[PDB]
Amino acid sequence: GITGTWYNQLGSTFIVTAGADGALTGTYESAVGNAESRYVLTGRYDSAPGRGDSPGSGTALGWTVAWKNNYRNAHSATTWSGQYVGGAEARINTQWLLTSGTTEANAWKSTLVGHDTFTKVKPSAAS
Amino acid sequence: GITGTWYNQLGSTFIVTAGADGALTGTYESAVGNAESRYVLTGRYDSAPGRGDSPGSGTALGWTVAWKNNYRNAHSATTWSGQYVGGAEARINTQWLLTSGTTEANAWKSTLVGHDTFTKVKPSAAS
Amino acid sequence: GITGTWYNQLGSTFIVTAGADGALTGTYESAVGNAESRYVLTGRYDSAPGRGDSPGSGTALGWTVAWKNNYRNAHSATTWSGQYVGGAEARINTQWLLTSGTTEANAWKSTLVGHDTFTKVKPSAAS
Amino acid sequence: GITGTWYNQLGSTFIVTAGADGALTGTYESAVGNAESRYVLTGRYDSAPGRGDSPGSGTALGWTVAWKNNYRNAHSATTWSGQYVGGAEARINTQWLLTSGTTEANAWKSTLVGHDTFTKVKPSAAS
Repeated sequence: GITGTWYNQLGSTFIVTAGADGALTGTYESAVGNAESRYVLTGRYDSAPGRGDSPGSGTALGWTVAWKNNYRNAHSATTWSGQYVGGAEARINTQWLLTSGTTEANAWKSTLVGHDTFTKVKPSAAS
Repeated sequence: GITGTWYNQLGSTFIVTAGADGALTGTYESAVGNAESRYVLTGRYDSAPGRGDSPGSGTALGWTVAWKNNYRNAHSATTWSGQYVGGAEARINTQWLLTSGTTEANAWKSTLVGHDTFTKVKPSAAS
Repeated sequence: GITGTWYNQLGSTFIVTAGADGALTGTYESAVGNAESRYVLTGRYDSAPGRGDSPGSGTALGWTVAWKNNYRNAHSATTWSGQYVGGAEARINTQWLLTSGTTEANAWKSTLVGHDTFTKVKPSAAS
Repeated sequence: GITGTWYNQLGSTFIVTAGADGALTGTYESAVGNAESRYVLTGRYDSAPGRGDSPGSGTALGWTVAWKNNYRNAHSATTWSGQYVGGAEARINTQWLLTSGTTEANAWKSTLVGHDTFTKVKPSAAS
C-alpha cells in the first residue's frame, strides 16, 4: 500500500519502502525530474492498522528529510505526520513542520508549518 | 553533541545515535523507567550546521516514532521537528505532530500539535 | 574606480576590493538581499591601464566564483572576463563561462557562456 | 590532485596551490623556461566535488591572469573556466576568455575566446 512513489500537489515526489518492521526508507525529490534535488528520507508507520472499534481507519505514519545533500544544505529539516488511505483514490494526507537552525534570538521563528497531500498519480504529459 | 540521552519535561526519554551520514537512530521511552514503553525512533539531522551569515545557529533535526511495539499500538505516529542547541545548557527545542489513523469522516481531527523541550539532564533523586 | 559594489542586470551583486597589486578580492551575491547566496570572489585587474596609442581605454579584469558555500554546491564555477569603464556611467562589461564538473561522456556540454553588464547603480525602491 | 604544475599544449605552464578553502593561488608562465613571462594567478575550485547522481564527475574550477608583470603589460586579462579530471591521464580541460581594455568604439572586439587542455606532463627532452 505505502511502498512506492508519491507525488504532492506542488512538484515534489518521493519513493519509499515500508518494511515489515514499521520502517520507512527512501528518497525525497523536492523537484520532480531534478536528480540533484534528492535527499534521504526515513520514518515509521503503523504496521498493524486494523481496529475493531474503527474499521476503515487510515494508517498512521511519519517521516523526516534533512535538507542536506551533495548540492544543497538548507540547514533545516521537514517532518511530515499523516495517514495513508488506500483504495481507488490512494493518498497520504499530511501536515508538516520545517525547522531551520537559528540563533537563540531567532528561535521563535525557526519553524514553519504546512500541509501536503500525496497521491500515487498526478496529471502528466508527453514531452 | 546530539548523540546520547534526552529528557523532555514530562516523563519521557530517548536515546539517539547521530551518525556521520545525517542519520538519527534510537529508541523513545514514553515513560522513564518503564521498559515496556520503548519504541523505535528514526530521523535525520543537519550534519554540517556551520554558516557564515549566521554564526552560532542551532542544528536542525527531526525524527519519528510510530506508537507500535510489542505492548501497545496507538495507531498513531509522532514527528518532532526542531533544533539542537549545544553548550552548558544543551537542549533540543521541538514542535511535534501526532497523527492517528482515522476514518475519512474523522480525518479533520486526526492530528494533534504540541511542543517538547529536551534536555540532557532533569531533576533526579535517589530511591 | 573598481573597488565597491556592482550590480548586474539580473538580480546579482558583488563587492570587490581592487588592491594596488592587481588583486581583486570580494564576495558575489547571486540574489540581492539574500545573505545565503554569497560566495567568495577572486580575480585580477590591470593596475596600470594608461596607453599612449589608445587613450580612453577601459581597464581589463577577470574574476572567478566557485559556486560552493555553506548552503549550496552547484559543482561549478563561473569566470567573468571584461573591462571596467569609468565616468558618469561607470560599468563593467563582461562575458562569462560557467563550467560544471561532468563525466567524461558529458564533458562536451560542461560549459555555458553568457554575458553580464555590471553597473554601480540599479533601479531601487523603498519597501 | 590539482595542486602542482600544469602544461598546456602550446608552451605555457602554471603552478597552483589548491587550498582547503576552495582557493587557487599560483603563477602562470606564458613561455616555459622564461622567468620574465610569469604572472600572478588566482582562482577558485569546487572543494567537494562528489555527487551521488553523477559519480566520476570532474572538479569545476576557474582562474584569472591579468597580463601585467614587471616586464609586460598587455592591458588584458584571461580567465579560464574548466574542470579537473584525475587518474592516470590527469588533465584540466578549459575554455578561456581574453579581454583587452578598449575604447568604447572598440568594445565589440575586446574579447577573444579559446580553449586550453592542461596536462601534468608534456613531451620533454634533455638539452
